[PDB]
Amino acid sequence: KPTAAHALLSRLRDHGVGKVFGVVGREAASILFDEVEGIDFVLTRHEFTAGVAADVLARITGRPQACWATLGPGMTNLSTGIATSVLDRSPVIALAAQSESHDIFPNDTHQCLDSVAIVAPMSKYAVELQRPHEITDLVDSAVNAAMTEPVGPSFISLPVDLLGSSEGIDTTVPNPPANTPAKPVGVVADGWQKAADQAAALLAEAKHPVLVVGAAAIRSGAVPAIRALAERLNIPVITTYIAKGVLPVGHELNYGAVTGYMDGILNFPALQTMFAPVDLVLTVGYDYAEDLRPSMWQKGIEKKTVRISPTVNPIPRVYRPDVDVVTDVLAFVEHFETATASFGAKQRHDIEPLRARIAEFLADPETYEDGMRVHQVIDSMNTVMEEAAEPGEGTIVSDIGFFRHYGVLFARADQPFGFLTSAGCSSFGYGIPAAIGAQMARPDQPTFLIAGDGGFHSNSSDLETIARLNLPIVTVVVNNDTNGLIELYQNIGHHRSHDPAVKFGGVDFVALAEANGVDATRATNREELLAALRKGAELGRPFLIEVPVNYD
Amino acid sequence: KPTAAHALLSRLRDHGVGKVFGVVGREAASILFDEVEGIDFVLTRHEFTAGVAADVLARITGRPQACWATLGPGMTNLSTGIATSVLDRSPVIALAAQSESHDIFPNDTHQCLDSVAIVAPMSKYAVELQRPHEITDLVDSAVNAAMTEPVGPSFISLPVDLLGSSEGIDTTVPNPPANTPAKPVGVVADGWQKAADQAAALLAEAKHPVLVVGAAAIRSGAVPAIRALAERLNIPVITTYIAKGVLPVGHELNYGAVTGYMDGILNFPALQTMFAPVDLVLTVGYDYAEDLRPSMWQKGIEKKTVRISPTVNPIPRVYRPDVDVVTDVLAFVEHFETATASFGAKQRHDIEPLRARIAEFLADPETYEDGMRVHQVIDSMNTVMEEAAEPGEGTIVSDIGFFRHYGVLFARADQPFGFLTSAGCSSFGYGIPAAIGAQMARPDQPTFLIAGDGGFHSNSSDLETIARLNLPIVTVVVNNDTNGLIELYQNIGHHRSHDPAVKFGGVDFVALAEANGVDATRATNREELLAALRKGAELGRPFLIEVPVNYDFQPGGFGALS
Amino acid sequence: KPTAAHALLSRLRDHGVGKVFGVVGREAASILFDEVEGIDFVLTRHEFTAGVAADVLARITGRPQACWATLGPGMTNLSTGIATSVLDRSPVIALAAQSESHDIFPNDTHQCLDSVAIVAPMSKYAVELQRPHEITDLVDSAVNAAMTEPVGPSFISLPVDLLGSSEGIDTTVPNPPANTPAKPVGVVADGWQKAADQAAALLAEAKHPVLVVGAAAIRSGAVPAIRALAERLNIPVITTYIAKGVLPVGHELNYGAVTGYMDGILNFPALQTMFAPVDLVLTVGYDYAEDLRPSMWQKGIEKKTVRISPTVNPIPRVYRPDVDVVTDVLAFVEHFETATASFGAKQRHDIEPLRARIAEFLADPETYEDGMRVHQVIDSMNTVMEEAAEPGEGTIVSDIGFFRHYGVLFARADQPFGFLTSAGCSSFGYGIPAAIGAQMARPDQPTFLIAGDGGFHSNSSDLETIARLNLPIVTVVVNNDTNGLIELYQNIGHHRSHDPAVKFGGVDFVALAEANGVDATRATNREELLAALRKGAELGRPFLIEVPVNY
Ligand SMILES: CC1=NC(=N)C(C[n+]2c(/C(O)=C/COP(=O)([O-])O)sc(CCOP(=O)([O-])OP(=O)([O-])O)c2C)C=N1
Ligand SMILES: C/C(NCc1cnc(C)nc1N)=C(/S)CCOP(=O)([O-])OP(=O)([O-])O
Ligand SMILES: C/C(NCc1cnc(C)nc1N)=C(/S)CCOP(=O)([O-])OP(=O)([O-])O
Ligand SMILES: [K+]
Ligand SMILES: [K+]
Ligand SMILES: [K+]
Ligand SMILES: [K+]
Ligand SMILES: [Mg+2]
Ligand SMILES: [Mg+2]
Ligand SMILES: [Mg+2]
Repeated sequence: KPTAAHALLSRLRDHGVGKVFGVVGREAASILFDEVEGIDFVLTRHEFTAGVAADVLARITGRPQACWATLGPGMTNLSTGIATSVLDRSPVIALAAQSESHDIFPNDTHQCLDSVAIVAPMSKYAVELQRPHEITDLVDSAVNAAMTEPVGPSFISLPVDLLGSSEGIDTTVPNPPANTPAKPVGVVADGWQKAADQAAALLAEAKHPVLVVGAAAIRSGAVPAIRALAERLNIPVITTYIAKGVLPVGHELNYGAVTGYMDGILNFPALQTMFAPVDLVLTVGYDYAEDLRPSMWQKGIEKKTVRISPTVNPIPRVYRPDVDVVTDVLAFVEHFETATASFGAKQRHDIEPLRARIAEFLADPETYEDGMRVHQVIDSMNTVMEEAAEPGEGTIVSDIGFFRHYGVLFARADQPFGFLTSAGCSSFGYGIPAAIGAQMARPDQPTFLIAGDGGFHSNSSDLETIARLNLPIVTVVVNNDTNGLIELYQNIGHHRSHDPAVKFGGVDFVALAEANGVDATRATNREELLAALRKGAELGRPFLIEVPVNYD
Repeated sequence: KPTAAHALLSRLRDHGVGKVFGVVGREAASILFDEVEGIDFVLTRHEFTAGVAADVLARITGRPQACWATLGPGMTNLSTGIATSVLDRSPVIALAAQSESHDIFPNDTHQCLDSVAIVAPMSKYAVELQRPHEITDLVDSAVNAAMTEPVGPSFISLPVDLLGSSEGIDTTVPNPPANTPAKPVGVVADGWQKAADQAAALLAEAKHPVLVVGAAAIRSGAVPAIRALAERLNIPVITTYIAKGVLPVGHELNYGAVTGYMDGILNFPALQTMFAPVDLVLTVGYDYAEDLRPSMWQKGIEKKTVRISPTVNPIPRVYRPDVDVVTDVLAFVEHFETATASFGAKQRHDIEPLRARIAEFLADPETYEDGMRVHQVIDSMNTVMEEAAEPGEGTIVSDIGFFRHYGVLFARADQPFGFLTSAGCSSFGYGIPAAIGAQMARPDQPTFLIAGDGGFHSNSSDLETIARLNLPIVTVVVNNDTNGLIELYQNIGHHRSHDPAVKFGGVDFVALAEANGVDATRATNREELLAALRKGAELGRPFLIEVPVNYDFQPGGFGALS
Repeated sequence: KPTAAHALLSRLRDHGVGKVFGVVGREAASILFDEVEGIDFVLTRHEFTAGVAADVLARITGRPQACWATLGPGMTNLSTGIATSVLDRSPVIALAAQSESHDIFPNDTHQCLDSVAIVAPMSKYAVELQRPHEITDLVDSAVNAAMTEPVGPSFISLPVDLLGSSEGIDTTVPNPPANTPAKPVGVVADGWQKAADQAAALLAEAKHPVLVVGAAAIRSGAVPAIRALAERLNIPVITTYIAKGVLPVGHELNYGAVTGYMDGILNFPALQTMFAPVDLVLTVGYDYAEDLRPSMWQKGIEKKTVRISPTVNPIPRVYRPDVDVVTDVLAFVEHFETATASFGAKQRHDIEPLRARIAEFLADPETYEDGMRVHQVIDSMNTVMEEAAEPGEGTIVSDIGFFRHYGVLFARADQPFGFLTSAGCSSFGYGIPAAIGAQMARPDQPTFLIAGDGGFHSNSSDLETIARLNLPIVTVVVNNDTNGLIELYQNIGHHRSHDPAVKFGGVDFVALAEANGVDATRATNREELLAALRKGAELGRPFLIEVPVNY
């Protein structure tokens, strides 16, 4: 007879889930993962990889996705993936086994932790199964909470005995409709239209407005609408790390992404050039977790701000917008189009000096004795990505490190989520699972990953998963035998390094990749790198390129 | 001027701490780790490894140890190490950075999570620093809670601004005495002596008593006292996984360790042989977390039970002992020596058919077509360990998987904590950090690790750490391209496998180790394995050995797991 | 067929419980409270009263006691009594109903709150019943946690469907032995004997040591041992609010209790007189929650300190003893007796000028125009209590307010728990339920209560309960139409009053008492008060006396 395991998988399938990423433990006695046609288990080497792959797949598809761990340390390993989903915002259903219900004694029973208490603070919803037939409503409530802004993970703890139980389960009675939200449910304030009208009045008076676009605008399905608005009114579009590609590469209104590191990396007044003459900042789908902070746009002349979010402002200590529009982003844009229909095009401010500086970095022709420079690596990645991908396609993924901010400034993104990284959570090791999720979401598109040695090696074991699933991801590992960003922080705070806290010995990432069944090569200049990328891109198999780098 | 970072490291040093294991993030702006002489940072590739290394070092030394992570995902990664400490019982001080105090908005600020709320359920103590100078008393309170039975981790969250602040800090006034407990503080119930007297009366009357010894007895410093008692009264000693070695290898009262998997692995009524004629079970330092459950000794005739623990019974639903002695394990044995001084030695029961069956497995001379068998692997490890180690020295560490239970049955342990595994938490990937902790705790002794391909590869990146620290650990990876134990569970529950949930492709672990700077070789039979182990043991550098294995299990033989 | 309701009551009975204090809601459909012979329900008018009565009964008996509330607001009302138990230290088993298990949706289902999450932070143990038959082991684990130092409450949430279920319950198979601890379980540190030896060495060198005694010393059964030690070596005994009576009234070494307002109340340097020449402070059974803080004894010369407690020091930020002895209090004293066996008795420092002031103060013969003064009220209560009670018997209870300082400093206590108040939680309204608990614990002894109009009226409806149970409690309400202590706080912090935050209109507490079926009178001076107290003490029924006072 069908058990709660069957009813769980079947309800996930009802909500459109076709994959469950994870690592299975002794609960395999209760759940096989062949119970339901249409839903496949995806086995990873570590649970973090499973949680992050589900996060990224949910981000790109706009649909709830699922991950799985065993009791105790399975669940705690998965919780870094759950943390990724809560901070980076994605509708993930996270599932973990638990001790038999009558034997739940957290910190006393073997492998028994208080899973709900541990995960509740980092989730939208967290619950433990008590009566087997209720798993269907627990999945529904989990999905409901996951798909309400700000989107995030919902957790269900599954005692092994109840998971394997058929008590009260009757599969001859069909499930009620799932009614999965088409896009995230939003918070909406009374009088938001009047606030939007106030925003329109500010725009009317403004000389140099900008749209600062966050990922919430993408979730809302507002990219085309935002593009049509910006083009009609001649309003520049600036993005967070994660909203790169809301305008195509080369678009005249594509003013780029912001990172707090940009002035320092470029040795240039980048933030001033971007924001100094701006008098109106519309933060479209604003989220503080994306890490574009008010202090970053507060350059030069005094500015008015308009916040647009499907959430109430969680941070009035930090951000007090002149006008706060609490509503669905697309709803706002459509109302705003009507309000501003009679408006003509603004004159936009000049950022050519900044564009010139960025272009100069990307073109850097020097051959360095002590390894490549990251801007040269990314330029090479851009070139081959443009070659390999159809227009408006491809994904470049970045793990976490100093190099990541070069990715933010320099990496090509020709579509929404065309550049992927972790903005809210920023766990190192993020690259591999994100590339897995991205490649699975976009099976026919090229997927490049860039990762540093510190972050990459934290989670390198899932190279075998890439090989096993034959995901034709091309990986570039930029190696300096250091947690590099952290050495930068040591010098910022102390004016010196301390090697025991940051320095590694040598890892041969070419040999490492090959041990996992992934072909690899070392590249030490633009010529070797382009050659390696082009090879990887046409290989029909995963490929890894180790590149020695230095930071100056 | 010295900051809270200085005051924190200085207070850890006051408590005997000489190493902080971890991974540092942007809080490096507030803490360098050179502030205090005598305390060094030990950088790992993952925070899990840092937490487990501190746990194991704490277990072997009996002294509080320390680990470190950054905010958000640093702290969540560390949390698996914290769960290790809370379930396995070790006094670990876990420290993690947090967002600037004025900018703490969990799940809204970049990398900001509610660390205290996430860690509190899995720790003895969990706090966030609020006033820089108070870090000294927060460390003291952390150590206080960590060193009370049941021992476990204490957590301090450190907002980056406060960590790098000198506000209220004065290092010209010396710190008050640390007064670190030399052994864990324990719970003691009034009238425990009378309970111990009732236990003595039961022993007088018992025909075949046994001592079932757990790790808490070792922490109490009760190994010599327990051995003397057992030897005088001729009482057999049976152990949990990590209490192996409380009596030397070859001691006649060393009746071995219990695992629920033993009948199935041996294809033999092992638990029945061990327990059927026993009429009295004294669980000395009992802890349910170690996973030797009442149902495992409940074989054959009805037994009376005595529980001795420095804790109030947390599980009366499962274990209702006839006599409950809530006191320090050593205190009990010393009282019990007096109560039983005039007792005649007992006649111990026979377990020779079990001993013969175990010996038969270890000596298995067959050559299999599809890899070695794990019992042959452990036999080979035992031989070389005995050669490499001084008498009463050496450590064999086991990661998690089906092979771990072979370790429990078959692995040599000639001293307390001579066989190390994770009994309470059982996180796969445990092996590397535990071997790191063991080798550092026992710098002049051989340290062997056995791990399976599933668990080993979950946490294999820390091979580089072993290489970097030049810890001469000899690792054996038993490879069957599968999460083997989990395939067993599939078959127990469903009478068939499902490969997508358990099966891997090929990983070349010899090549993997070499990529990390660790010399390695492949061994496919006893001859090749002994040669590899002897090479590793004499190498003065880490060494890895990959061994192909297979299981072919009998799912019908594992009913004891119910 | 017997249900979880029967099994719950049976297990409480196994642990020696004979009363359940509470208010019953719709869970009455699942539990009647007549299932088990020997355990009776005591209905209160508010759940706070039920929790505090259980707290006080548990303190005096030394045995676990029990209270009951319904779901939602029943549980939140009970939580102030739970809070009383956790801070004041008493082994209480708190029980509350919950929504039907399948319908638990906190903050959505009618009356459904997340009771475990709400109560967990203020308890030793907190759990929700999930499988009916497990109630027995849940009760045992509740008692285990309640009876480990620091003793406190354990909470069990009881979904009403599971409470009325017989599933898996078989009362033909007798319960395993209860094994209720006879005194609290505590922790013991390795090397504590060596620590006690270091404490002995400090005592040998000390000119003027003192013993500061807390209630954990009483729970340990150490009162006779402490008295014998103090008498032999001539060491003064100072107590917390809660440990008054460890020495008899009149004993030469009975230096009494102290408060921060002692100097201001007496217009005398009382605290400096007590502590200035002291060179060694032994805090025997120390607990920060009793509110005798290190700052209290840190007067005059520098002092060495010895902490003795069956707990690890929770407050190293505040108290860093020179010697910390973590062990059972009785075990410590017995060891300390051996270590100090050959020591010569000490000289005591002169506190006679303080004793003379207190005696003069209490005898204050003036007849004031605008109501009595509180010292006169306490003095009168002391007189009639001495008359009414057998030697070493009687209880004086104090509610919370400015007047409570007078109870602490001056009220008669001729036995352990002879004077009761709330030192840890200090909820106003504490007086009535504490007097209920005291009188039930000591049915043949006089029980006097003093309460102010603010605190008394906050929980005055349980006068009806005192009447209904016919507990011959004598209540004195000191009335000044104000939350007086709070007006004092306004003046300390702001140098002025603000009446909207402190002042009341008139309440006739005599007519209030009589409306509840409690006879009452108004007393306006020593003569009228002494007469009212004597009448009440001999009435064989509850009596209430209103006294106009002024500060
Ligand atoms: C549930 C509850 N309990 C309370 N105690 C309070 C506040 N509150 C009081 C209190 O505790 C003050 C602090 O005392 P402490 O410094 O010793 O800690 S004392 C009081 C009425 C004092 O007035 P009274 O009873 O008429 O006596 P008196 O006028 O002060 O003598 C009130 C309101 C608020 N809620
Ligand atoms: C340790 C760390 N960050 C702190 C940290 C620690 N642990 C986790 C799980 N996540 C983070 N973000 C970084 S950014 C390492 C980056 O090193 P790298 O991947 O070699 O890149 P680079 O050297 O360019 O900075
Ligand atoms: C996945 C798993 N266990 C569940 C699990 C999941 N995730 C974690 C963090 N820990 C555990 N224990 C095991 S035992 C894998 C064992 O595979 P192996 O290391 O190759 O050993 P073997 O094949 O002998 O069973
Ligand atoms: K192309
Ligand atoms: K040897
Ligand atoms: K890992
Ligand atoms: K009398
Ligand atoms: Mg690097
Ligand atoms: Mg395997
Ligand atoms: Mg008043």
